[PDB]
Amino acid sequence: NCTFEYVSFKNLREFVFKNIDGYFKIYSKHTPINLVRDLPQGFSALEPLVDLPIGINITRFQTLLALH
Amino acid sequence: GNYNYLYRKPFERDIYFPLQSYG
Ligand SMILES: *[C@@H]1O[C@H](CO)[C@@H](O[C@@H]2O[C@H](CO)[C@@H](O)[C@H](O)[C@H]2NC(C)=O)[C@H](O)[C@H]1NC(C)=O
Ligand SMILES: *[C@@H]1O[C@H](CO)[C@@H](O)[C@H](O)[C@H]1NC(C)=O
Repeated sequence: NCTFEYVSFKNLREFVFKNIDGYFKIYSKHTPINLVRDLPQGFSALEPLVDLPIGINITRFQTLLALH
Repeated sequence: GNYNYLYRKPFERDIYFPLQSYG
């Protein structure tokens, strides 16, 4: 039931997810860092990469980890 | 008769219980 389907430390990878009027929107950024321990105190703006017409009442999320 | 056509935020989808076939 892939009823909707779509295909396409030293760096900080950032994302923003929101879900409005049946569209799930993804913004993102990749940037280098020097504080290996934590988020940098400077400024940069994320930019849109995806918009998914998926129509789901999302209330929870989880994240996926690679195992050897 | 045909009973294959059925009813129960903007553009949300949702695939006693609210199933009603039209006749
Ligand atoms: C989206 O899903 C949530 C559950 O994750 C629904 O929220 C519940 O709604 C009932 C009434 O319909 C309440 O009694 C519960 O207390 C609600 N729980 C939470 C966590 O809010 C919600 O109604 C769904 N929305 C749509 C538009 O389908
Ligand atoms: C696919 O969706 C239909 C309802 O549209 C459901 O009856 C069926 O069990 C689903 N199958 C899978 C593998 O998701």
